[PDB]
Amino acid sequence: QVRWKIIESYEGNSYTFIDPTQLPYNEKWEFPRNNLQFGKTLGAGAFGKVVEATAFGLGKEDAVLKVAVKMLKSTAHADEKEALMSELKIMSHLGQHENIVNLLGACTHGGPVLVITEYCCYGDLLNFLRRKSRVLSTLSTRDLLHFSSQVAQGMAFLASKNCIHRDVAARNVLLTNGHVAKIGDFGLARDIMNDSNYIVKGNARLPVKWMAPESIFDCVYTVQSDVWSYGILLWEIFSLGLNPYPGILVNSKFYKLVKDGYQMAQPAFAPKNIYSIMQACWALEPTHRPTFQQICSFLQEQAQEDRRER
Ligand SMILES: C[C@@H]1CN(c2ccc(Nc3ncc4c(=O)c(C(N)=O)cn(-c5ccc6c(c5)CCC6)c4n3)cc2)C[C@H](C)N1
Repeated sequence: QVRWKIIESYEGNSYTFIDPTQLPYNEKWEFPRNNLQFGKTLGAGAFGKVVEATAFGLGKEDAVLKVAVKMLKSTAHADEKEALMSELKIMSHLGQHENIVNLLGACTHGGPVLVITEYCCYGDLLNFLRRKSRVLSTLSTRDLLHFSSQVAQGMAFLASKNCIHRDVAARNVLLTNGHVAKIGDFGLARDIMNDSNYIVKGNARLPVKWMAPESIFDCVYTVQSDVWSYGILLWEIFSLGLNPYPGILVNSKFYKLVKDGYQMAQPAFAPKNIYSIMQACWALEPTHRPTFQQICSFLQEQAQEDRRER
């Protein structure tokens, strides 16, 4: 699966007392549907879509601002409504963080369910990288480090809530004001069917090139498997957005390689220290992978060194 999920953790640092899917919606998020003016469709998958809108009088400051609004398509049935509400329930439970696309409100009465989140004006990180890659201001190591750290903090936050992401990738990072990176559960805005990076596995479509071997082979999904995917994301960032495993098709030979410990070569713009993060993320043994907090800490050191020399 490609949506966010809360898991149970024992004798970990964080404890799951409740499953947010249960104990339904808190009507404190409720926002007047009529105070939404819809704009362009930002993206859409099989069951739902995300559209840009202006919201009037939203929040404590009740400002007028651009927001993103998620909603179902016509093809959506009961199963689809539940999953949307379930996504709403998780975002309301997680709480806020600077590097997550935050819940601003919802319309669950008087019409179709709408979920209102912060609008990220610059779009996805992968496109941004590929555009910067072919310009003639040009990106510097400090920018690439900042993206890396901001995503790492978002993921360290999720990990602290026993929440797994399951689709970490540059296509799934958004850039908002100041080009700050944010992550979120973007499935419904993702046209998975028409993105060839999602490979058909019988009944599912999975981002095979981003997935830890245990996720691919055992269908295991943990914070540690998210750490592997974050390493692939790092490789994307410091290659300025090449497709992972360049040239290498996804077929039985691909699986044997990753199984057997194959790892991508150092990207053009990764310092050796950043490549060492990638390698640590791609440890075959999941418990030998760093935590997101350890990654944050180490990236913090790389940023100060850059700030000292540069
Ligand atoms: C096609 C066009 C899309 N253009 C663009 C896309 C997204 C956003 N801004 C934004 N702001 C908040 C959210 C959410 O809150 C949210 C959610 N909560 O699920 C989901 N998306 C979202 C929408 C579409 C797509 C994705 C994510 C990934 C695949 C395509 C958001 N997008 C701004 C510009 C960038 C341009 C270069 N090319």
